[PDB]
Amino acid sequence: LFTGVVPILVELDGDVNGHKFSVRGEGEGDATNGKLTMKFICTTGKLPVPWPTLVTTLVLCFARYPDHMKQHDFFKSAMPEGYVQERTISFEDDGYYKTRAEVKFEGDTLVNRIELKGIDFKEDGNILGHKLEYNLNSHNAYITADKQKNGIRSNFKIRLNVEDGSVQLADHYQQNTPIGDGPVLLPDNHYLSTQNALSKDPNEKRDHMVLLEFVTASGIT
Repeated sequence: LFTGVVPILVELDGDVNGHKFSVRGEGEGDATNGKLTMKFICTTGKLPVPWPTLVTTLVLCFARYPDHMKQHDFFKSAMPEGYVQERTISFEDDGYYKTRAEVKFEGDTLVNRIELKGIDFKEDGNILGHKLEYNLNSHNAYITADKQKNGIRSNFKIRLNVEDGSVQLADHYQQNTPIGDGPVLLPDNHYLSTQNALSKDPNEKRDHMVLLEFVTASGIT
């Protein structure tokens, strides 16, 4: 199921300050190397928010988990029925992102269907005003188990590059719960390291983003 290359489909429907938009992405994932190759397309015209603010929202089941940490891989253990990924993202001196996604297998394709909602964003801010650089700094995240909520939690921050040279933080509050509320693997505390590369397709005329992502788990010998 995750031994070789798995095709990926991402569907995002959301709106920020009432500005509706949709994003569709296609690609493939390689969990053996924690590698992800995707191409996202804004199917409603121009994206009202910068692409770097949607990378974390747009599939941790493809993260590289070494053998000694296979007993702590919640994302793969919930497959193929899948899990739910809820997030509350708070942007520094700006609005909030509220997302809910379902990551499961629909046939031979790993599907991530998301619903986003941004509340009370400044129309002249860095988000709605498109003042961020086309980059995403590397970051780590602490993963902990939630025996009471029958899932896992994760709180981490992202450093976004502003075009004026400054740095804007985005506090992420993540919660994952298996689809169906069935028996869940409770992992020990560990870390997830991410590396992202954002580029453009020289033949694509629509608003899009090409992404090369590398996710690796660590913290348990």
